[PDB]
Amino acid sequence: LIAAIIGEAGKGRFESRTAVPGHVQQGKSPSSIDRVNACRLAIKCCNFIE
Amino acid sequence: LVLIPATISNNVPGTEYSLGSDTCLNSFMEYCDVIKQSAAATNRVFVV
Amino acid sequence: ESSRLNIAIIHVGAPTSALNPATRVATLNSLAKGHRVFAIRNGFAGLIRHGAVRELNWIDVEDWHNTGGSEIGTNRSLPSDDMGTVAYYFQQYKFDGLI
Amino acid sequence: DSIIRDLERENVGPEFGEFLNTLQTDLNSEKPPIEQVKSQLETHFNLAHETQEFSRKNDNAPVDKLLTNYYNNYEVNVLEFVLQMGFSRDLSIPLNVWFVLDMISQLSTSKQDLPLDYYLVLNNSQTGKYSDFVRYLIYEAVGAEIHLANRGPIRGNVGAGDRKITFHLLCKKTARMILVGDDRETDFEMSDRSFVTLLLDYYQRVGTTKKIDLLLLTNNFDTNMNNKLQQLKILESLNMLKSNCYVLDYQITVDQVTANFNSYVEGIPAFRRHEIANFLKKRKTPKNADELIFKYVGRWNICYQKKFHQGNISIHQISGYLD
Amino acid sequence: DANFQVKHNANLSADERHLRFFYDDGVKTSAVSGKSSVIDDNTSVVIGI
Repeated sequence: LIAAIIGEAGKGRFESRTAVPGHVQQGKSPSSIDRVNACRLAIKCCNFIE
Repeated sequence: LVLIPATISNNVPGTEYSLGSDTCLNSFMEYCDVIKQSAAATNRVFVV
Repeated sequence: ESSRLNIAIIHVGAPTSALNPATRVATLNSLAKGHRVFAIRNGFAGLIRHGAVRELNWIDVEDWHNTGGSEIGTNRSLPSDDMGTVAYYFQQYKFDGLI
Repeated sequence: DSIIRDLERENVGPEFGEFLNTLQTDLNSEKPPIEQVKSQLETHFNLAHETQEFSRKNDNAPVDKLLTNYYNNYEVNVLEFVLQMGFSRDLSIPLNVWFVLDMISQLSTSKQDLPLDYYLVLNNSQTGKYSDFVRYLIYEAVGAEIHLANRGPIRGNVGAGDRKITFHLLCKKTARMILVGDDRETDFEMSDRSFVTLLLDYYQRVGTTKKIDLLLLTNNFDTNMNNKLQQLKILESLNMLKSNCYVLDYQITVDQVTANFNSYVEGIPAFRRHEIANFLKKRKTPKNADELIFKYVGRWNICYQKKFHQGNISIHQISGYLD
Repeated sequence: DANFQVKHNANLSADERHLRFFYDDGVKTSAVSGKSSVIDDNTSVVIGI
Protein backbone atom coordinates (compact mmCIF):
# COMPACT_ATOMS: atom_id res chain seq x y z
CA LEU A 1 0.00 0.00 0.00
CA ILE A 2 2.81 2.48 0.87
CA ALA A 3 4.43 1.86 -2.58
CA ALA A 4 0.96 2.24 -4.22
CA ILE A 5 0.37 5.64 -2.53
CA ILE A 6 3.86 6.97 -3.55
CA GLY A 7 3.11 5.99 -7.19
CA GLU A 8 -0.25 7.88 -7.44
CA ALA A 9 1.51 10.85 -5.61
CA GLY A 10 2.21 14.02 -7.60
CA LYS A 11 -0.49 12.95 -10.16
CA GLY A 12 1.93 10.11 -11.13
CA ARG A 13 5.16 12.04 -10.49
CA PHE A 14 7.64 9.19 -9.60
CA GLU A 15 7.73 5.44 -10.21
CA SER A 16 7.38 3.57 -6.90
CA ARG A 17 8.60 -0.04 -6.58
CA THR A 18 8.58 -2.66 -3.82
CA ALA A 19 11.63 -4.79 -2.95
CA VAL A 20 11.39 -7.84 -0.70
CA PRO A 21 14.89 -9.29 0.14
CA GLY A 22 13.03 -11.62 2.52
CA HIS A 23 14.65 -15.00 3.35
CA VAL A 24 17.90 -13.76 1.76
CA GLN A 25 18.33 -11.71 5.02
CA GLN A 26 20.06 -14.77 6.61
CA GLY A 27 23.07 -14.39 4.28
CA LYS A 28 25.44 -16.84 2.56
CA SER A 29 28.33 -16.61 5.06
CA PRO A 30 28.31 -15.23 8.67
CA SER A 31 29.97 -11.81 9.10
CA SER A 32 33.19 -11.46 11.13
CA ILE A 33 31.19 -9.84 14.03
CA ASP A 34 28.95 -12.96 13.91
CA ARG A 35 31.94 -15.39 13.67
CA VAL A 36 33.81 -13.67 16.53
CA ASN A 37 30.73 -13.52 18.85
CA ALA A 38 29.56 -17.09 17.95
CA CYS A 39 32.94 -18.25 19.24
CA ARG A 40 32.92 -16.08 22.45
CA LEU A 41 29.36 -17.17 23.38
CA ALA A 42 29.69 -20.86 22.39
CA ILE A 43 32.72 -20.98 24.75
CA LYS A 44 30.66 -19.33 27.49
CA CYS A 45 27.71 -21.77 26.94
CA CYS A 46 29.96 -24.86 27.34
CA ASN A 47 31.67 -23.33 30.35
CA PHE A 48 28.24 -22.92 31.98
CA ILE A 49 26.44 -26.29 31.26
CA GLU A 50 29.69 -28.31 31.68
CA LEU B 1 23.21 2.90 -37.53
CA VAL B 2 24.47 0.05 -35.25
CA LEU B 3 22.72 -1.61 -32.29
CA ILE B 4 24.63 -3.43 -29.54
CA PRO B 5 21.87 -5.30 -27.62
CA ALA B 6 21.84 -4.45 -23.87
CA THR B 7 19.02 -6.03 -21.74
CA ILE B 8 19.04 -8.29 -18.72
CA SER B 9 16.08 -10.06 -20.47
CA ASN B 10 17.82 -11.09 -23.81
CA ASN B 11 14.62 -10.28 -25.77
CA VAL B 12 16.36 -8.54 -28.71
CA PRO B 13 16.53 -10.56 -32.01
CA GLY B 14 19.88 -10.57 -33.86
CA THR B 15 22.07 -11.75 -30.90
CA GLU B 16 22.05 -14.83 -28.66
CA TYR B 17 23.86 -12.66 -26.08
CA SER B 18 22.63 -9.29 -24.80
CA LEU B 19 24.93 -7.10 -22.63
CA GLY B 20 24.07 -7.33 -18.93
CA SER B 21 22.45 -10.79 -19.07
CA ASP B 22 25.55 -12.44 -17.43
CA THR B 23 25.66 -9.66 -14.75
CA CYS B 24 21.94 -10.27 -14.08
CA LEU B 25 22.23 -14.12 -14.25
CA ASN B 26 25.03 -14.08 -11.71
CA SER B 27 23.20 -11.76 -9.23
CA PHE B 28 20.01 -13.88 -9.37
CA MET B 29 22.13 -17.09 -9.14
CA GLU B 30 23.73 -15.72 -5.94
CA TYR B 31 20.22 -14.85 -4.62
CA CYS B 32 18.79 -18.33 -5.44
CA ASP B 33 21.76 -20.05 -3.75
CA VAL B 34 21.01 -18.25 -0.44
CA ILE B 35 17.24 -19.10 -0.83
CA LYS B 36 17.94 -22.83 -1.56
CA GLN B 37 20.46 -22.90 1.38
CA SER B 38 17.66 -21.49 3.59
CA ALA B 39 15.19 -24.14 2.24
CA ALA B 40 17.88 -26.80 3.02
CA ALA B 41 18.02 -25.63 6.67
CA THR B 42 14.18 -25.97 7.28
CA ASN B 43 10.87 -29.71 4.21
CA ARG B 44 10.31 -26.43 2.38
CA VAL B 45 10.02 -25.08 -1.19
CA PHE B 46 10.60 -21.55 -2.45
CA VAL B 47 8.69 -20.01 -5.35
CA VAL B 48 11.24 -17.44 -6.68
CA GLU C 1 36.42 -40.25 33.06
CA SER C 2 33.90 -39.80 35.92
CA SER C 3 33.55 -36.06 35.07
CA ARG C 4 32.77 -36.70 31.34
CA LEU C 5 29.20 -35.79 30.18
CA ASN C 6 26.80 -36.13 27.19
CA ILE C 7 26.07 -32.69 25.70
CA ALA C 8 23.11 -31.92 23.44
CA ILE C 9 22.97 -29.09 20.85
CA ILE C 10 19.65 -28.11 19.19
CA HIS C 11 18.77 -25.41 16.59
CA VAL C 12 15.38 -23.84 17.46
CA GLY C 13 14.03 -21.15 15.12
CA ALA C 14 14.44 -19.79 11.58
CA PRO C 15 17.92 -20.09 9.96
CA THR C 16 20.84 -17.68 10.47
CA SER C 17 24.31 -18.00 8.97
CA ALA C 18 25.71 -17.84 12.57
CA LEU C 19 24.35 -21.32 13.50
CA ASN C 20 27.16 -23.59 12.11
CA PRO C 21 30.14 -21.46 13.40
CA ALA C 22 28.56 -21.31 16.91
CA THR C 23 27.89 -25.15 16.88
CA ARG C 24 31.47 -25.76 15.67
CA VAL C 25 33.13 -23.88 18.62
CA ALA C 26 30.69 -25.49 21.11
CA THR C 27 31.46 -29.03 19.77
CA LEU C 28 35.29 -28.52 19.83
CA ASN C 29 35.15 -26.95 23.33
CA SER C 30 33.13 -29.93 24.63
CA LEU C 31 35.14 -32.67 22.79
CA ALA C 32 38.41 -31.11 24.14
CA LYS C 33 37.22 -31.97 27.69
CA GLY C 34 36.25 -35.56 26.73
CA HIS C 35 32.49 -34.91 26.68
CA ARG C 36 30.28 -36.55 24.03
CA VAL C 37 28.50 -34.12 21.65
CA PHE C 38 25.01 -35.06 20.33
CA ALA C 39 23.23 -32.88 17.79
CA ILE C 40 19.39 -33.00 17.89
CA ARG C 41 18.65 -32.87 14.14
CA ASN C 42 15.68 -30.84 12.85
CA GLY C 43 14.64 -29.21 16.18
CA PHE C 44 12.18 -30.67 18.67
CA ALA C 45 10.00 -32.09 15.87
CA GLY C 46 13.02 -34.15 14.57
CA LEU C 47 13.53 -35.43 18.14
CA ILE C 48 9.83 -36.25 18.79
CA ARG C 49 8.94 -37.74 15.34
CA HIS C 50 12.22 -39.58 14.49
CA GLY C 51 14.59 -39.58 17.52
CA ALA C 52 16.98 -37.70 15.17
CA VAL C 53 20.12 -37.51 17.36
CA ARG C 54 23.55 -37.46 15.67
CA GLU C 55 26.91 -37.82 17.49
CA LEU C 56 29.56 -35.27 16.55
CA ASN C 57 33.38 -35.82 16.34
CA TRP C 58 36.50 -33.62 15.53
CA ILE C 59 36.11 -34.53 11.84
CA ASP C 60 32.31 -33.73 11.63
CA VAL C 61 32.93 -30.04 12.49
CA GLU C 62 34.94 -29.52 9.20
CA ASP C 63 34.15 -26.33 7.10
CA TRP C 64 31.34 -25.13 9.52
CA HIS C 65 33.05 -21.75 10.48
CA ASN C 66 32.25 -20.52 6.89
CA THR C 67 28.86 -22.27 6.19
CA GLY C 68 25.44 -20.61 6.59
CA GLY C 69 22.13 -22.11 7.72
CA SER C 70 22.09 -25.41 9.67
CA GLU C 71 23.92 -28.76 8.99
CA ILE C 72 21.70 -30.46 11.62
CA GLY C 73 18.52 -28.53 10.71
CA THR C 74 16.75 -25.57 12.34
CA ASN C 75 12.99 -25.05 12.94
CA ARG C 76 10.53 -23.26 15.29
CA SER C 77 8.89 -26.50 16.70
CA LEU C 78 8.54 -26.52 20.50
CA PRO C 79 9.04 -29.27 23.19
CA SER C 80 5.31 -28.54 23.95
CA ASP C 81 4.53 -30.66 20.87
CA ASP C 82 5.21 -33.74 23.16
CA MET C 83 7.16 -33.24 26.45
CA GLY C 84 6.85 -36.94 27.30
CA THR C 85 8.64 -37.92 24.06
CA VAL C 86 11.34 -35.19 24.54
CA ALA C 87 11.76 -36.47 28.17
CA TYR C 88 11.92 -40.12 27.01
CA TYR C 89 14.74 -39.23 24.54
CA PHE C 90 16.66 -37.05 26.99
CA GLN C 91 16.64 -40.06 29.40
CA GLN C 92 17.69 -42.59 26.67
CA TYR C 93 20.64 -40.52 25.43
CA LYS C 94 21.36 -39.52 29.08
CA PHE C 95 22.02 -35.81 28.30
CA ASP C 96 23.84 -33.96 31.06
CA GLY C 97 23.61 -30.50 29.39
CA LEU C 98 21.77 -28.68 26.56
CA ILE C 99 22.49 -25.69 24.24
CA ASP D 1 -30.50 -63.84 -0.85
CA SER D 2 -31.48 -60.48 -2.45
CA ILE D 3 -28.16 -60.88 -4.37
CA ILE D 4 -29.52 -64.11 -5.99
CA ARG D 5 -32.37 -62.11 -7.61
CA ASP D 6 -29.90 -59.29 -8.62
CA LEU D 7 -27.72 -61.94 -10.28
CA GLU D 8 -30.64 -63.53 -12.33
CA ARG D 9 -31.64 -59.96 -13.31
CA GLU D 10 -28.03 -59.28 -14.53
CA ASN D 11 -28.06 -62.31 -16.97
CA VAL D 12 -25.50 -64.14 -14.65
CA GLY D 13 -25.85 -67.97 -14.46
CA PRO D 14 -27.70 -69.47 -11.44
CA GLU D 15 -24.45 -71.33 -10.32
CA PHE D 16 -23.49 -68.20 -8.36
CA GLY D 17 -26.85 -67.88 -6.58
CA GLU D 18 -26.63 -71.67 -6.00
CA PHE D 19 -23.14 -71.32 -4.42
CA LEU D 20 -24.42 -68.70 -1.87
CA ASN D 21 -26.78 -71.48 -0.53
CA THR D 22 -24.16 -74.28 -0.15
CA LEU D 23 -21.73 -71.52 1.12
CA GLN D 24 -21.36 -71.59 4.97
CA THR D 25 -18.33 -71.36 7.34
CA ASP D 26 -17.84 -73.92 10.23
CA LEU D 27 -16.22 -71.18 12.49
CA ASN D 28 -15.38 -73.44 15.56
CA SER D 29 -13.14 -75.48 13.17
CA GLU D 30 -9.25 -75.44 13.12
CA LYS D 31 -9.34 -74.36 9.42
CA PRO D 32 -9.58 -70.51 9.11
CA PRO D 33 -12.82 -69.28 7.42
CA ILE D 34 -10.99 -67.66 4.38
CA GLU D 35 -9.42 -71.11 3.60
CA GLN D 36 -12.82 -72.88 4.09
CA VAL D 37 -14.71 -70.58 1.61
CA LYS D 38 -11.60 -70.80 -0.67
CA SER D 39 -11.71 -74.62 -0.81
CA GLN D 40 -15.54 -74.52 -1.26
CA LEU D 41 -15.05 -72.22 -4.30
CA GLU D 42 -12.66 -74.76 -5.97
CA THR D 43 -15.16 -77.61 -5.50
CA HIS D 44 -18.45 -76.00 -6.70
CA PHE D 45 -16.77 -74.34 -9.71
CA ASN D 46 -14.09 -77.06 -10.48
CA LEU D 47 -11.20 -74.50 -10.47
CA ALA D 48 -8.58 -77.27 -10.46
CA HIS D 49 -7.90 -77.41 -14.28
CA GLU D 50 -8.01 -73.67 -14.91
CA THR D 51 -5.67 -73.00 -11.88
CA GLN D 52 -3.26 -75.71 -13.10
CA GLU D 53 -3.47 -74.28 -16.65
CA PHE D 54 -2.95 -70.68 -15.34
CA SER D 55 0.31 -72.05 -13.85
CA ARG D 56 1.16 -74.29 -16.89
CA LYS D 57 0.65 -71.55 -19.53
CA ASN D 58 2.82 -69.20 -17.35
CA ASP D 59 5.87 -71.56 -17.20
CA ASN D 60 4.54 -73.59 -14.21
CA ALA D 61 4.53 -70.59 -11.94
CA PRO D 62 3.07 -70.98 -8.36
CA VAL D 63 -0.19 -69.10 -9.04
CA ASP D 64 -1.35 -70.40 -5.59
CA LYS D 65 1.65 -68.93 -3.73
CA LEU D 66 2.97 -65.94 -5.77
CA LEU D 67 3.44 -63.82 -2.60
CA THR D 68 4.41 -66.53 -0.05
CA ASN D 69 7.42 -67.75 -2.07
CA TYR D 70 8.93 -64.47 -3.33
CA TYR D 71 8.75 -62.67 0.09
CA ASN D 72 9.87 -63.86 3.51
CA ASN D 73 7.29 -64.01 6.38
CA TYR D 74 8.24 -60.45 7.45
CA GLU D 75 8.07 -58.97 3.89
CA VAL D 76 4.62 -60.50 3.09
CA ASN D 77 3.14 -59.56 6.57
CA VAL D 78 4.45 -55.90 6.50
CA LEU D 79 2.25 -55.12 3.46
CA GLU D 80 -0.79 -53.27 4.83
CA PHE D 81 -2.31 -51.32 1.95
CA VAL D 82 -3.25 -53.35 -1.09
CA LEU D 83 -4.94 -52.18 -4.33
CA GLN D 84 -6.29 -54.80 -6.69
CA MET D 85 -6.77 -52.95 -9.93
CA GLY D 86 -9.45 -55.27 -11.40
CA PHE D 87 -9.97 -58.93 -12.43
CA SER D 88 -8.09 -60.67 -15.36
CA ARG D 89 -9.97 -61.16 -18.61
CA ASP D 90 -7.98 -64.48 -18.88
CA LEU D 91 -9.61 -66.07 -15.87
CA SER D 92 -13.16 -67.03 -14.92
CA ILE D 93 -15.06 -64.97 -12.29
CA PRO D 94 -14.63 -67.84 -9.74
CA LEU D 95 -10.89 -68.08 -10.52
CA ASN D 96 -10.48 -64.31 -10.27
CA VAL D 97 -12.47 -64.20 -6.92
CA TRP D 98 -10.56 -67.29 -5.56
CA PHE D 99 -7.26 -65.51 -6.33
CA VAL D 100 -8.46 -62.42 -4.29
CA LEU D 101 -9.09 -64.70 -1.27
CA ASP D 102 -5.80 -66.52 -1.99
CA MET D 103 -3.75 -63.34 -2.20
CA ILE D 104 -5.60 -62.18 1.04
CA SER D 105 -4.83 -65.47 2.87
CA GLN D 106 -1.11 -65.06 1.83
CA LEU D 107 -0.75 -61.65 3.65
CA SER D 108 -2.46 -62.95 6.85
CA THR D 109 -0.26 -65.92 7.84
CA SER D 110 0.97 -64.00 10.95
CA LYS D 111 -0.41 -63.12 14.41
CA GLN D 112 2.22 -60.23 14.64
CA ASP D 113 0.60 -57.86 12.10
CA LEU D 114 -0.89 -54.37 12.08
CA PRO D 115 -4.29 -54.15 10.21
CA LEU D 116 -4.74 -54.89 6.51
CA ASP D 117 -6.62 -52.75 4.01
CA TYR D 118 -7.54 -54.44 0.69
CA TYR D 119 -9.22 -52.46 -2.17
CA LEU D 120 -10.81 -54.39 -5.05
CA VAL D 121 -11.85 -52.34 -8.03
CA LEU D 122 -14.34 -54.05 -10.49
CA ASN D 123 -14.00 -51.48 -13.41
CA ASN D 124 -15.82 -52.90 -16.43
CA SER D 125 -19.45 -54.13 -16.84
CA GLN D 126 -18.34 -57.81 -17.14
CA THR D 127 -17.17 -58.15 -13.49
CA GLY D 128 -19.01 -55.14 -11.97
CA LYS D 129 -22.21 -57.16 -11.55
CA TYR D 130 -20.45 -59.69 -9.20
CA SER D 131 -19.58 -57.06 -6.52
CA ASP D 132 -22.34 -58.36 -4.17
CA PHE D 133 -21.33 -61.99 -4.81
CA VAL D 134 -17.71 -61.03 -3.86
CA ARG D 135 -18.99 -58.98 -0.86
CA TYR D 136 -21.03 -61.90 0.56
CA LEU D 137 -17.86 -64.02 -0.09
CA ILE D 138 -15.48 -61.70 1.76
CA TYR D 139 -18.06 -61.36 4.61
CA GLU D 140 -18.08 -65.14 5.18
CA ALA D 141 -14.24 -65.25 4.63
CA VAL D 142 -13.50 -62.76 7.43
CA GLY D 143 -16.51 -63.67 9.57
CA ALA D 144 -17.88 -60.16 10.14
CA GLU D 145 -19.85 -61.59 13.16
CA ILE D 146 -17.90 -58.98 15.20
CA HIS D 147 -19.66 -55.51 14.70
CA LEU D 148 -24.41 -57.15 5.19
CA ALA D 149 -24.56 -53.43 4.14
CA ASN D 150 -25.67 -52.18 0.65
CA ARG D 151 -22.44 -50.15 0.42
CA GLY D 152 -19.31 -50.07 2.60
CA PRO D 153 -16.18 -51.83 3.83
CA ILE D 154 -16.30 -55.39 5.22
CA ARG D 155 -14.18 -55.66 8.40
CA GLY D 156 -13.21 -58.87 10.18
CA ASN D 157 -10.20 -61.03 10.95
CA VAL D 158 -8.49 -63.16 8.30
CA GLY D 159 -5.99 -65.95 7.42
CA ALA D 160 -3.80 -68.20 9.61
CA GLY D 161 -3.00 -65.23 11.85
CA ASP D 162 -6.56 -63.81 12.34
CA ARG D 163 -5.16 -60.44 11.02
CA LYS D 164 -7.80 -57.65 11.14
CA ILE D 165 -8.70 -56.79 7.55
CA THR D 166 -10.87 -54.13 5.99
CA PHE D 167 -11.88 -55.13 2.45
CA HIS D 168 -13.12 -52.25 0.21
CA LEU D 169 -15.00 -52.95 -3.04
CA LEU D 170 -15.10 -50.06 -5.48
CA CYS D 171 -17.55 -50.56 -8.44
CA LYS D 172 -20.17 -48.47 -10.32
CA LYS D 173 -23.17 -49.69 -8.19
CA THR D 174 -21.53 -48.13 -5.11
CA ALA D 175 -20.46 -45.07 -7.21
CA ARG D 176 -24.09 -44.46 -8.43
CA MET D 177 -25.50 -44.89 -4.87
CA ILE D 178 -22.96 -42.21 -3.77
CA LEU D 179 -23.81 -39.74 -6.56
CA VAL D 180 -27.60 -39.99 -5.99
CA GLY D 181 -27.38 -39.71 -2.18
CA ASP D 182 -28.57 -43.34 -1.89
CA ASP D 183 -31.74 -42.94 -4.00
CA ARG D 184 -33.76 -46.07 -4.99
CA GLU D 185 -33.44 -45.06 -8.73
CA THR D 186 -29.76 -45.74 -9.64
CA ASP D 187 -30.59 -46.73 -13.24
CA PHE D 188 -28.36 -44.51 -15.40
CA GLU D 189 -25.27 -44.94 -17.66
CA MET D 190 -21.77 -44.45 -16.31
CA SER D 191 -18.75 -44.94 -18.65
CA ASP D 192 -15.60 -46.78 -17.33
CA ARG D 193 -13.75 -43.45 -17.98
CA SER D 194 -16.16 -41.50 -15.65
CA PHE D 195 -15.68 -44.29 -13.05
CA VAL D 196 -11.88 -43.94 -12.92
CA THR D 197 -12.10 -40.15 -12.38
CA LEU D 198 -14.83 -40.58 -9.71
CA LEU D 199 -12.63 -43.10 -7.78
CA LEU D 200 -10.04 -40.25 -7.56
CA ASP D 201 -12.76 -37.66 -6.75
CA TYR D 202 -13.46 -39.94 -3.73
CA TYR D 203 -9.74 -40.38 -2.72
CA GLN D 204 -9.33 -36.50 -2.70
CA ARG D 205 -12.78 -35.85 -0.96
CA VAL D 206 -12.41 -38.81 1.52
CA GLY D 207 -8.92 -37.45 2.39
CA THR D 208 -6.88 -40.78 2.33
CA THR D 209 -3.13 -40.04 2.70
CA LYS D 210 -1.97 -43.69 3.00
CA LYS D 211 0.34 -45.35 0.47
CA ILE D 212 -0.30 -48.60 -1.45
CA ASP D 213 2.56 -51.06 -0.81
CA LEU D 214 1.41 -53.92 -3.14
CA LEU D 215 -0.34 -53.02 -6.47
CA LEU D 216 -2.12 -55.88 -8.25
CA LEU D 217 -2.21 -55.40 -12.06
CA THR D 218 -3.77 -57.59 -14.84
CA ASN D 219 -5.59 -57.52 -18.17
CA ASN D 220 -9.08 -56.17 -17.50
CA PHE D 221 -11.91 -55.92 -20.00
CA ASP D 222 -12.31 -52.38 -21.57
CA THR D 223 -8.58 -51.81 -22.26
CA ASN D 224 -9.28 -48.49 -24.05
CA MET D 225 -9.77 -47.12 -20.54
CA ASN D 226 -8.66 -49.97 -18.15
CA ASN D 227 -5.16 -50.18 -19.75
CA LYS D 228 -2.55 -51.70 -17.28
CA LEU D 229 0.29 -49.19 -18.16
CA GLN D 230 -2.21 -46.28 -18.06
CA GLN D 231 -3.37 -47.25 -14.53
CA LEU D 232 0.27 -47.55 -13.24
CA LYS D 233 1.16 -44.23 -14.96
CA ILE D 234 -1.81 -42.55 -13.11
CA LEU D 235 -0.92 -43.95 -9.66
CA GLU D 236 2.72 -42.73 -10.22
CA SER D 237 1.54 -39.07 -10.94
CA LEU D 238 -0.92 -38.85 -7.95
CA ASN D 239 1.86 -39.90 -5.42
CA MET D 240 -0.33 -42.84 -4.26
CA LEU D 241 2.24 -45.63 -4.01
CA LYS D 242 4.81 -46.29 -1.19
CA SER D 243 8.49 -45.38 -2.06
CA ASN D 244 9.11 -49.16 -2.13
CA CYS D 245 5.75 -50.16 -3.54
CA TYR D 246 5.58 -53.64 -5.09
CA VAL D 247 3.94 -53.92 -8.50
CA LEU D 248 2.60 -57.41 -9.34
CA ASP D 249 1.38 -57.96 -12.94
CA TYR D 250 -0.38 -61.23 -13.51
CA GLN D 251 -2.26 -62.66 -16.60
CA ILE D 252 -1.92 -65.46 -19.26
CA THR D 253 -2.24 -63.50 -22.58
CA VAL D 254 0.78 -61.58 -23.91
CA ASP D 255 -0.13 -58.52 -26.00
CA GLN D 256 1.31 -55.11 -27.00
CA VAL D 257 0.00 -53.49 -23.75
CA THR D 258 2.24 -56.03 -21.81
CA ALA D 259 5.23 -55.15 -24.12
CA ASN D 260 4.57 -51.36 -23.72
CA PHE D 261 4.12 -52.03 -19.96
CA ASN D 262 7.37 -54.03 -19.43
CA SER D 263 9.44 -51.69 -21.59
CA TYR D 264 8.20 -48.80 -19.46
CA VAL D 265 8.59 -50.39 -16.00
CA GLU D 266 12.03 -51.86 -16.94
CA GLY D 267 13.08 -48.90 -19.17
CA ILE D 268 16.07 -46.56 -18.66
CA PRO D 269 15.03 -42.99 -17.53
CA ALA D 270 15.60 -41.55 -21.04
CA PHE D 271 13.31 -44.28 -22.49
CA ARG D 272 10.48 -43.54 -20.03
CA ARG D 273 10.66 -39.77 -20.55
CA HIS D 274 10.34 -40.26 -24.33
CA GLU D 275 7.69 -43.02 -23.85
CA ILE D 276 5.58 -40.39 -22.08
CA ALA D 277 6.34 -37.47 -24.49
CA ASN D 278 5.69 -39.35 -27.69
CA PHE D 279 2.42 -40.76 -26.33
CA LEU D 280 1.23 -37.22 -25.57
CA LYS D 281 2.39 -35.98 -29.07
CA LYS D 282 0.91 -39.00 -30.95
CA ARG D 283 -2.30 -39.50 -28.85
CA LYS D 284 -3.41 -36.03 -27.52
CA THR D 285 -6.25 -34.43 -29.55
CA PRO D 286 -8.18 -31.16 -28.54
CA LYS D 287 -11.26 -33.44 -28.19
CA ASN D 288 -9.12 -36.15 -26.32
CA ALA D 289 -7.39 -33.42 -24.18
CA ASP D 290 -9.62 -33.69 -21.06
CA GLU D 291 -9.19 -37.45 -20.50
CA LEU D 292 -7.32 -38.35 -17.23
CA ILE D 293 -4.46 -39.87 -19.30
CA PHE D 294 -3.61 -36.38 -20.53
CA LYS D 295 -3.27 -35.02 -17.01
CA TYR D 296 -1.92 -37.85 -14.82
CA VAL D 297 0.78 -38.85 -17.46
CA GLY D 298 3.26 -40.93 -15.33
CA ARG D 299 6.79 -40.03 -14.15
CA TRP D 300 9.99 -41.14 -15.96
CA ASN D 301 12.06 -40.36 -12.87
CA ILE D 302 10.52 -43.28 -10.84
CA CYS D 303 12.85 -46.30 -11.00
CA TYR D 304 11.70 -49.91 -10.64
CA GLN D 305 13.82 -53.04 -10.05
CA LYS D 306 12.78 -56.60 -11.21
CA LYS D 307 12.17 -59.00 -8.36
CA PHE D 308 10.38 -61.97 -10.00
CA HIS D 309 9.40 -63.19 -13.50
CA GLN D 310 7.94 -66.57 -14.42
CA GLY D 311 6.70 -66.20 -18.03
CA ASN D 312 3.81 -63.66 -18.02
CA ILE D 313 3.79 -63.03 -14.20
CA SER D 314 6.23 -60.44 -12.74
CA ILE D 315 7.15 -58.46 -9.59
CA HIS D 316 8.97 -55.06 -9.78
CA GLN D 317 9.53 -52.77 -6.88
CA ILE D 318 9.95 -48.97 -6.96
CA SER D 319 13.71 -48.49 -6.36
CA GLY D 320 14.15 -44.68 -6.41
CA TYR D 321 13.02 -41.23 -7.39
CA LEU D 322 15.53 -39.23 -9.40
CA ASP D 323 15.37 -35.46 -8.58
CA ASP E 1 -2.03 -60.54 25.50
CA ALA E 2 -0.34 -60.08 22.08
CA ASN E 3 -3.30 -57.90 20.95
CA PHE E 4 -2.21 -55.19 23.44
CA GLN E 5 1.45 -55.68 22.62
CA VAL E 6 3.67 -54.06 19.92
CA LYS E 7 3.49 -55.77 16.46
CA HIS E 8 6.71 -57.41 15.26
CA ASN E 9 6.02 -57.31 11.51
CA ALA E 10 6.55 -53.53 11.18
CA ASN E 11 9.44 -51.12 10.19
CA LEU E 12 9.81 -50.15 13.92
CA SER E 13 12.87 -48.60 15.65
CA ALA E 14 13.72 -49.82 19.15
CA ASP E 15 12.54 -46.43 20.57
CA GLU E 16 9.34 -46.59 18.46
CA ARG E 17 8.63 -50.02 20.01
CA HIS E 18 9.31 -48.56 23.55
CA LEU E 19 7.16 -45.45 22.92
CA ARG E 20 4.47 -47.77 21.40
CA PHE E 21 3.87 -45.31 18.51
CA PHE E 22 5.55 -44.29 15.25
CA TYR E 23 5.12 -41.39 12.80
CA ASP E 24 4.00 -42.77 9.44
CA ASP E 25 3.81 -40.28 6.52
CA GLY E 26 3.30 -37.46 9.09
CA VAL E 27 0.47 -39.34 10.89
CA LYS E 28 1.22 -40.50 14.50
CA THR E 29 0.25 -44.22 14.44
CA SER E 30 0.02 -46.77 17.29
CA ALA E 31 2.74 -49.47 17.02
CA VAL E 32 0.04 -51.85 18.44
CA SER E 33 -3.44 -51.06 16.94
CA GLY E 34 -2.19 -49.44 13.77
CA LYS E 35 -4.82 -46.84 14.72
CA SER E 36 -4.29 -43.00 14.71
CA SER E 37 -5.37 -42.87 18.42
CA VAL E 38 -2.22 -43.92 20.31
CA ILE E 39 -3.97 -44.25 23.78
CA ASP E 40 -6.48 -47.13 24.31
CA ASP E 41 -8.58 -46.69 27.46
CA ASN E 42 -9.45 -50.41 27.55
CA THR E 43 -5.79 -51.31 28.37
CA SER E 44 -6.05 -50.01 32.03
CA VAL E 45 -8.54 -52.45 33.50
CA VAL E 46 -9.88 -53.66 36.95
CA ILE E 47 -9.99 -57.50 37.01
CA GLY E 48 -12.83 -58.65 39.25
CA ILE E 49 -15.69 -61.09 39.78
